[PDB]
Amino acid sequence: DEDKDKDET
Amino acid sequence: RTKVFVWGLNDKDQLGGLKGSKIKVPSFSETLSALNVVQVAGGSKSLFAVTVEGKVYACGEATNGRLGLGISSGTVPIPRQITALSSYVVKKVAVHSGGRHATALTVDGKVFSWGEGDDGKLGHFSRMNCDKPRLIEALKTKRIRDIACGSSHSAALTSSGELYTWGLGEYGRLGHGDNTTQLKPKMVKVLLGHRVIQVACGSRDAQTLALTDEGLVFSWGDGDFGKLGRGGSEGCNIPQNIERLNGQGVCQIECGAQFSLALTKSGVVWTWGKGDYFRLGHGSDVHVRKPQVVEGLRGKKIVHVAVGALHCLAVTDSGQVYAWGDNDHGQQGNGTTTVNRKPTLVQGLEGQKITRVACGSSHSVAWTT
Repeated sequence: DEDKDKDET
Repeated sequence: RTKVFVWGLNDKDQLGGLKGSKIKVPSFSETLSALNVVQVAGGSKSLFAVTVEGKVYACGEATNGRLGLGISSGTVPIPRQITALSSYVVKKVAVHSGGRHATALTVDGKVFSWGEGDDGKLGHFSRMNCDKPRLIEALKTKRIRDIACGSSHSAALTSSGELYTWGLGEYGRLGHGDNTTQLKPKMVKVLLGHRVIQVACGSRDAQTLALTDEGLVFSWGDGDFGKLGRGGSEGCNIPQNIERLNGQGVCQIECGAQFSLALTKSGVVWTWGKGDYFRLGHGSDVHVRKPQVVEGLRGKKIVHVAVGALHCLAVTDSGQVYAWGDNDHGQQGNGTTTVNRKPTLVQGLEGQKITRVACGSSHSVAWTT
């Protein structure tokens, strides 16, 4: 999805 | 005294000072509860608070100057005051959940803008980023009553009822009868004769919604997934009336990622648009091309609503928060990362007369007053 954030932690 | 609770994604500290990156249960915010907030508002991994005193605080990812603090690269882990606005009493911050820019409205009617400058959404006749809030000169002689921002365009409406739009023109989201980008605020001439009282702005291939003081809802811009609310997928660059909602008493309108939401004075919630990941609340992930009542909230009088990218919050009149949609980062507040296919009571907020909710891209806020 283009609107699903990613967890950069 | 206003208690503020946050949950959801915290990879950039967009929740103002909690340990962890997936806060799956609403958690009391020490810093935010201290400010005495009148509004909280979420952007893309960002968080803004407007206080009774009229000051604005910001935390989260700092890229593109989206927090308006004079920087453009870090994260701001603790909510920090936007000193650039300290000579003003700010009443409202408008930012989209997928948003990298924002606007602030003062009580005397001024509009400032900051953050990512692409396509003119800051309204300053340029595509320049503003690291710090800047007065929107074009509107200095207008008494602005409300503001909104999508990911790529902005809006503001006058006390007399005229709507202004500016930013990316592609797919007709500005409403001026063409697809031209506007670097300054431009009046939506088609809506003259209607007193526009509320406007909402979408993200990416974005829609726009307006609400008049007669309860008529208009929409325009991108038509993908039926977020315009008139069926199929055709877009338009001229505002059209969403007939389904006439006579329904719509009092609030919102735009998430590729879908639309409306709340009525009688407490009913309508949603429509892209259905993936259950953002509409109807229990299946199919697209809904004309507004449909969120059945899972019949009998509950919703008094405030908020949308993020893929999730929604609704507040009942007895202070209960219901959530639905995607849960990759815990933004549902159901203690897990399991999607809420339906409106689902939010956890950990009992004994709290919650009055207001807000959402960023992947995070959630609920506060009292």
